[PDB]
Amino acid sequence: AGALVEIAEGMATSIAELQEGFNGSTDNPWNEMGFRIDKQVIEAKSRQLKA
Amino acid sequence: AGALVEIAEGMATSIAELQEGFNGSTDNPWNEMGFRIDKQVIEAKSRQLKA
Amino acid sequence: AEIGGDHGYNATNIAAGQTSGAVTQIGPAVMGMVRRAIPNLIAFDICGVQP
Repeated sequence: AGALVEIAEGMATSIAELQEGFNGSTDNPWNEMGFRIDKQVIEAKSRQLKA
Repeated sequence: AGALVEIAEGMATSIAELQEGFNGSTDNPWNEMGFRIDKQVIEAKSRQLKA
Repeated sequence: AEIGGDHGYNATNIAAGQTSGAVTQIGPAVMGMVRRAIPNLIAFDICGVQP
C-alpha cells in the first residue's frame, strides 16, 4: 500500500568520528562481527541380511 | 497433508554387531530371504482339416 | 567376546570418540568445512557514481 517503505541510511559523521569513548563520550560502542565455527557429527548405521 | 511421511534408516551398530546370539544376547534374529520357484504346465492343443 | 561397540549416537559421544564397547576411536574424521557463500552485488550501473 506504500504506507510503510523500506529504507537504509548511514551514520552521521558527528557520531561516527567519535565512537567508543572519544572526546569524553560514553556508551557509544562500535558494532562488531565474529565467526562461530560449529561442527556436526554423523554415525555409520549398519544394515544386514541373511539367506 | 504431510502428517504421515515416509522414512528409511539403518540399524545401530550396537544392535547389528550382536545379531542372533552374540556376546550372550538373544531374541534378536536376522531378516532372511529366499526364492520360491513355482511352475506352469501348458498343453498342446490340436487343429486339423481334410479335403 | 571383545565387542566392537558403538557410540550412543549422541553428538558428544561421537565427537569425543566415546564408544560403549571395548575400544574408543581417535576422532570423528574430517569430512570438510562449509562456509556460507557471500551474496552477490547488483553493480552501480543503475545509479551514477560521481565520486
